[PDB]
Amino acid sequence: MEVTVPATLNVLNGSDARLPCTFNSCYTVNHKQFSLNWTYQECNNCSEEMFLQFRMKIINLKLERFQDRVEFSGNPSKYDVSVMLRNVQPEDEGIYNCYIMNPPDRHRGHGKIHLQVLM
Amino acid sequence: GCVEVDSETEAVYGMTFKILCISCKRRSETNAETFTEWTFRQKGTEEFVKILRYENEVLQLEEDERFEGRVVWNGSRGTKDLQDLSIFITNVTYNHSGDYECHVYRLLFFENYEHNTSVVKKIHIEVVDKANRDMASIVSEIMMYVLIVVLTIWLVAEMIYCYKKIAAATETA
Amino acid sequence: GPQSFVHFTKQSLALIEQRIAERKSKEPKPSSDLEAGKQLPFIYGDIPPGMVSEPLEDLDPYYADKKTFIVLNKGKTIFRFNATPALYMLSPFSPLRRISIKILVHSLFSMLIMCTILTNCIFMTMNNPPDWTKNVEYTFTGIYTFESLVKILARGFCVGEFTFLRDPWNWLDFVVIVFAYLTEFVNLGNVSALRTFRVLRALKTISVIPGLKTIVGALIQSVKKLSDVMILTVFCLSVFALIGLQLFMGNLKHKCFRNSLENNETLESIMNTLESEEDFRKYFYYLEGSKDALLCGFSTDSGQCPEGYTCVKIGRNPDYGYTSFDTFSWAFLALFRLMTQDYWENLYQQTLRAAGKTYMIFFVVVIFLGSFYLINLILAVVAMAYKEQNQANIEEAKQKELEFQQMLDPYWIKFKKCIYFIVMDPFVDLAITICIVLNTLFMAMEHHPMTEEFKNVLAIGNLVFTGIFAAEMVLKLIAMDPYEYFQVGWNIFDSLIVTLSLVELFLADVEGLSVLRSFRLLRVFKLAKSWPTLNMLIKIIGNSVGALGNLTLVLAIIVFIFAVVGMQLFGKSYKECVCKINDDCTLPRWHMNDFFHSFLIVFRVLCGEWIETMWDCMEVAGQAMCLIVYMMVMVIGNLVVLNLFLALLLSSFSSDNLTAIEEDPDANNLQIAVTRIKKGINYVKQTLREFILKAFGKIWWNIRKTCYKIVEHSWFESFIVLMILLSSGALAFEDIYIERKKTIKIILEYADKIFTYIFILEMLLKWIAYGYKTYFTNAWCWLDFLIVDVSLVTLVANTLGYSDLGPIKSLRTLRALRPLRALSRFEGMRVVVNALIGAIPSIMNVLLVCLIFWLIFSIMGVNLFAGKFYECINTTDGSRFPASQVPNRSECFALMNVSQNVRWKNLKVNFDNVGLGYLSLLQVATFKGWTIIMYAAVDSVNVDKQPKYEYSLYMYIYFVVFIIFGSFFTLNLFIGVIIDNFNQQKKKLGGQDIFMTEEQKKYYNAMKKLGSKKPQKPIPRPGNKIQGCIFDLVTNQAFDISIMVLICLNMVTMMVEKEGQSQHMTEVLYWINVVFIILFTGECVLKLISLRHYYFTVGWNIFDFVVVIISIVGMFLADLIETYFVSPTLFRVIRLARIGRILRLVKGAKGIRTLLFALMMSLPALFNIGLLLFLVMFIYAIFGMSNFAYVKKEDGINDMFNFETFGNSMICLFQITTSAGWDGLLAPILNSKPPDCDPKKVHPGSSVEGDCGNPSVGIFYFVSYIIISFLVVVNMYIAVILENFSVATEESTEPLSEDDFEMFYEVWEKFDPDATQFIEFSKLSDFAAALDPPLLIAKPNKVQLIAMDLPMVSGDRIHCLDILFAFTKRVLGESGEMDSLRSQMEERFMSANPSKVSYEPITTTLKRKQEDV
Ligand SMILES: CC(C)CCC[C@@H](C)[C@H]1CC[C@H]2[C@@H]3CC=C4C[C@@H](OC(=O)CCC(=O)O)CC[C@]4(C)[C@H]3CC[C@]12C
Ligand SMILES: NC(=O)OC[C@@H]1N=C(N)N2CCC(O)(O)[C@@]23N=C(N)N[C@@H]13
Ligand SMILES: *[C@@H]1O[C@H](CO)[C@@H](O)[C@H](O)[C@H]1NC(C)=O
Ligand SMILES: *[C@@H]1O[C@H](CO)[C@@H](O)[C@H](O)[C@H]1NC(C)=O
Repeated sequence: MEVTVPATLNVLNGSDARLPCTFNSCYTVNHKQFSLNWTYQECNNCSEEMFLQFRMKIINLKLERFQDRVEFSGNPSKYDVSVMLRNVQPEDEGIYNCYIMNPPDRHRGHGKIHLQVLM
Repeated sequence: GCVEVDSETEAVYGMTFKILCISCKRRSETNAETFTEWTFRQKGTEEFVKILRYENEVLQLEEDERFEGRVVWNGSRGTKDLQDLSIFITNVTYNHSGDYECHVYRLLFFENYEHNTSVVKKIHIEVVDKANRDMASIVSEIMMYVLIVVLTIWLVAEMIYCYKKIAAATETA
Repeated sequence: GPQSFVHFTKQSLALIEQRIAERKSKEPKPSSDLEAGKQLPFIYGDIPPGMVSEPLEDLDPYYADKKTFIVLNKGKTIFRFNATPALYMLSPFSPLRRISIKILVHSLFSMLIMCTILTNCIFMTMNNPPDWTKNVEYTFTGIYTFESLVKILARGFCVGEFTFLRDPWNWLDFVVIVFAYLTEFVNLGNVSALRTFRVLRALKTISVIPGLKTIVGALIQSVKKLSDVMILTVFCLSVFALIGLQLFMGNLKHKCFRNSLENNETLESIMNTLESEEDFRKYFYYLEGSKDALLCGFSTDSGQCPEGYTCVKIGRNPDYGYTSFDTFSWAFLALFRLMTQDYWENLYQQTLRAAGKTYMIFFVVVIFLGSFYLINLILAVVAMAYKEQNQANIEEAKQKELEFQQMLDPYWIKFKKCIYFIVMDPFVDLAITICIVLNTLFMAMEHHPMTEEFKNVLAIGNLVFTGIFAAEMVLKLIAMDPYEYFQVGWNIFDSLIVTLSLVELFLADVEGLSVLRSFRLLRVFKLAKSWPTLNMLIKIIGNSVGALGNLTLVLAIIVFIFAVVGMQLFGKSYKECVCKINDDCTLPRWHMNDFFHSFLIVFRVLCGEWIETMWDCMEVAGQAMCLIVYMMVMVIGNLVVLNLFLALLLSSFSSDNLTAIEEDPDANNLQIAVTRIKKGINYVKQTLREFILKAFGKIWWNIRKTCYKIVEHSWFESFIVLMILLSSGALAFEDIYIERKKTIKIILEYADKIFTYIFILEMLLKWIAYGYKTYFTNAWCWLDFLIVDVSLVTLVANTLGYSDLGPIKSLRTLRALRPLRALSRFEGMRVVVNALIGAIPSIMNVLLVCLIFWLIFSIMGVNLFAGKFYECINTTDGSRFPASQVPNRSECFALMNVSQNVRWKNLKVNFDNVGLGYLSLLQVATFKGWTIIMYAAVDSVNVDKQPKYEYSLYMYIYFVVFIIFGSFFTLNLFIGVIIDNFNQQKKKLGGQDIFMTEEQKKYYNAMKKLGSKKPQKPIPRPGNKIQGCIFDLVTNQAFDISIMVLICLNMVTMMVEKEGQSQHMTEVLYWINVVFIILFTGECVLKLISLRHYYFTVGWNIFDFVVVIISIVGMFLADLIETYFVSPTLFRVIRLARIGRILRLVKGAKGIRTLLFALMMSLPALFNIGLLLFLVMFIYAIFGMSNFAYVKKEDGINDMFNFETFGNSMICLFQITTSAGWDGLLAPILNSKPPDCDPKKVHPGSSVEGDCGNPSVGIFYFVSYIIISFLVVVNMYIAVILENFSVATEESTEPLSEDDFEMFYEVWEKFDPDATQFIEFSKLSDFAAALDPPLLIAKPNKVQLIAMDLPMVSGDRIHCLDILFAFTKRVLGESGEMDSLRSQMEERFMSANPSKVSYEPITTTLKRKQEDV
């Protein structure tokens, strides 16, 4: 599955960071079966923390590390699964992953963004 | 394929008679679990008494004396999807004259659907003492002799006419 | 100037310049044999070795003035350049340009480009390539750019008449280069769409390979001639699409919806909340294993929902929704599918099931008048274009060759010789030819369920034959010198084959070519002494790769191009969007993901199957992109296929082959040996006779005369025809519902009794009238005799004795032949039958060749797929078990032991022996049933092994090769010879038509003239001032053209009606139609006032007047219909009236009017054929409905399509008349043993037992039927159309000038003052000297005046009309109109001068002069 994300995303501290993610799946998005997991790891060999998941509906896990700054910013039926991180902080630097399953499409999609926080 | 034929309506005394009751399904490829019950209102009375019920390949006969013995199943065998529900009388007597009712109860089995249907067929049975030839055959035979004779006569007449004309014109010269 | 060789120098350039300067200061074509690209004429001799590949001065004088310079190759081809320095930089002397143009004109340069083009073509067929492919494609674009650079630098690009961009092929080349570079540097998202273009490098083959460009030009000319036919086709498809969209709008959305609904649910909520096949199966009624819901209907003759369901219009159309009549576009698609006859039987069945059976009429009309009439029209136009083109080329070739002729104005050698004798013996060769036949007939006894001893028998026999043939090959090689041996083609043929046999005997473990020995009987064509049919076929295949080798090559090229394009466009999609066209989420049988499968799909489209694969494509890749690619393949590919077919047909079967026939000087061993052995056998016969003889009443004549009168009369004949029709109907009444029709049963019995009596009486009368000789040396009388005999036999046995118990209950089935007594009665059928009988002897002569060809292919098939079509399937699902669970047959038997309803079954139609091999090939050749056999083939593993998916994938090659040689070539030969035979029958009977009676010819001659008659009568102008102007209006060309617009506008108004449109658009489209009705009625009224009564004189003005009325009542009536009565079915059929406003569109077209005219000329003949076809269908229906009425219903045989009634059977028979789905009907008949059929199944209401079929009868039925249909409908429709079309496009010759006859008369009065119409022969010599041209005859007149054979009346006098005829015939020539003009000229004279006594001729001027000399 083709997943389009910026490999590196550079955002100023305090600004809003939209993490763009779209995916080219031919099959129509069935909200009763579509799956999205947005995880976050500090490093390639570090632990992933799921922070948002679309299982039937948008589920924001409200991880303490993000406070209430995570928002969904996509539209699954339009093949957009982007998220928004409001008022970015230096600790938000790291790796963010968009996982995508669009049954009955066989292949799972994976986008990986390296978010860097500028002064 | 199944074909709904109607029963005959006249049975000869003392002989055997088969009563026809056929009810085909609308689409032959479906599954069913049909069972049937017969009732009979004897001429001179007004009510139908149940006489027999045929379910699960066993025919249970009522306690009637008019039909005690004298009747055997002659329908479909060993299927449970019964499409011909005919019965057969042996040793017909005068008491077996009147109306018959062939209640067919079918249960069609569909994908997620179970449709309990029912049909009724009315048959009128008259017991005569000796067979009567049907008027159709009689008039057909008669007309089939009339036509033969009239064709032969027309042909022979025209032939004699033509032959006279020919014999005339022959020695005219 | 044979020594015209002069290096184009600076001096020559200056001379050319001064020539041009002196011409431009004062202000023909070049010789076509001088033009560049030709070959250098021999007239100039050889080249000076210093001039070849060097700038020379232009030879053709037409360029002698202009600035050019030509260069000549070492193969004597011409290369005409321009002298201006290219880009104002490189003079023709610039060493760069010198050496460049030197390189350009070279053979190796072209061969290099051909090599690299083919290599790039090979590299394009990789679905996913590695990166070093990137490197080599860099190499490819480098080579292309380099050679293009040499061209642009050598020739010139900025300035000149012979420059680079001054040729379309260099346009193509440059386009390729620029696309390559631009995409290589900057790129977009859809990189596949970009790379798709690089396949034009394959098109560059046309440019580089010699000869092709001429072929492409020929194809483009052929297309240019296909102009009116395409318009007619689009117009007819549009009309039928409007009709269909009217009748069947929304019918295919009918579905069986369950009745009882739970939870207070409605249809609406349900349909809003369920989007999965599972749910629809829960709510609608699906036939098991199907993808679409079952279609139902509201009428009584449509589908039937099962009890508990009801018919409702909701949901989507079938076939993913691509099959419908809901909009104009979909209706157009469906009609196009019907025209090309692509799986049309399914559309037929669906529409009949959802609308009713009475709409069979729609499909009858469409097929014939659409499909059959248009294909033949296309065929005819292509054939005529090609024939004209070829004959033009050939007459030009005669002219050129004429011009060329005018320009000409020890002991080992001892036994070598003794062996030569033996090996050449006229008997040994015959022995070897019979040995070949014995060997093939030996191999043909190879069947699957074969005991081992049989196998060893066959092995040792094949070894014996190999020994024989190898020995004879060695003997030839030792007698005939090896070089002389390998000189002959058959020797090398047999050589290769026997060597391959030996090699495989070499235990080299090939086990694949041992079958190829079966190719050896083609040697029987040698000893076939040019068998009137065989050498024909061999020369077909020769012309294919020999003379016409430039066509097959083009076909291959375009097929390759399309395969690659399809792969590049749709492969990744096929892989990705896969679960949309296959539930198991694996690739379907026909995909486009790799080169081989895409090529197979393209090949399948050319064969004629393009609709199912197209539906699969439209789902994965979108509708528009897919439609365009398939239509281009369908249109272009079928065009080229048609071209190839017809080319060969005409080239190898017309006057061409019989012209220029040479004698063969070879005393064939066949004739020698057969004469020798005939003399021997006559000798031994004679000596055997020798040894045997040496050891040892007028009344009766009146009777016969009388019987002759009655049998001959007309009342008698008509009465007999009436009886025949009645008896045939009586046959038609006996279906499976005859039990409920009691009275009719008995009536028909006695009626049969009386019919038999009548016909026996007739027979006796004929006997007493004609007599036994005259009666029994007749052919029809034998037919009537046989029929009445079987009828009498059954009647007798049925009554006195055995009374229908033995095989009499099978003899009784021959009543179906009773309608055969009609053939003799009707002339329209006797003419067709006679022609077909005359053609018979040539048909059963190509049949032998076809059977030999198919025997070879069937032996090969039996050797490849003998018992490999078995499989272990799950009967409930119908699915093959995975070949990892059930590997071989024993395992399947263990599963049968344990589990239930699994079955190790085998395809009904397989390759288990040569008998079924023939049947299997018949389905492949007709493309009806072929796919299942092909799938079974590409999955075979071994004799008792479970098949695996596409294990033996390349066995597709086997079917591809066969279809080409069998399905395509055999059709050629059959249509080829048959069509010729008809042309030989016409010539025999005087060139008349062989498909019309004598009463139809009269009608034909009249409507031919009454169609094509140029002269007309001008209409007078009305007197009145208020009527004058109106007349000035209606006559203008302005007036007619404007109306042609309002007709097209009306057409587009009908085209925007769709299914389920707003109430608004219904009301609007209604009011628009009203306005159009007003306007055309107004036109009619204006015409009737300008033309007071002359309006009803024109044939077209009448057709408009009818359409006016019809359209109006269509408005009022339909309004009244729906309001106080209700009948939607009628409502619709009455709205078909408005179509008549569109038909007027053919009033302005001129090509269309001509093409339709050819149709009207063809109805008399097609009607006769239509009769004969109908009688055959009727006879088959009776056989069917009395043999196949109780078959299983397993497939193709459904509740609605079966042989249970006369209606159903006739419906099935009409379907398979075009062979569509005949395999489906046959399939449920070929099962004769449990657990397939139950031979003791009881049917309620009848007394017949068992639903088994009779395979023997079954096969003969269908095979014979589809054969008879091909011979009639396909080959006569082609013959009929072909003749009319030609005469349709023909004009008439009437160039006479009235003033010329006036001058003829005005001069006649100067010699005949008394107007006696006669003149003296001495004055005849000056009468011809006083006429003006063209009637002028220059002195001496006496030399030409005698040769005209002028007749002379008493007194050496000559009549005027004879002089006029003799003078008119010289200026016009011997034309066909000349005698018809002579016919009318004499007739008008005989009616004007009844005194015949004065016009008797005594002698002619030739005979008179012969008396003098
Ligand atoms: C001149 C004769 C002898 C050969 C003609 C061959 C052509 C018919 C082949 C070669 C190139 C092929 C074309 C290659 C590219 C395209 C573009 C393609 O459209 C797209 O790719 C759109 C892509 C997008 O929109 O993103 C449609 C098929 C088409 C016309 C192909 C149609 C078939 C073509 C013209
Ligand atoms: N399976 C096969 O033979 O493929 C060819 C093509 N495809 C079908 N699904 N068909 C349904 C029945 C049939 O005859 O096989 C056929 N009907 C036509 N017109 N061609 C056939
Ligand atoms: C109609 O539907 C409603 C659902 O809101 C249901 O409560 C009610 O019982 C239904 N009525 C009947 C008669 O089924
Ligand atoms: C099981 O199958 C075998 C044949 O493979 C048969 O011989 C045996 O009797 C069967 N036994 C049972 C349990 O039916």
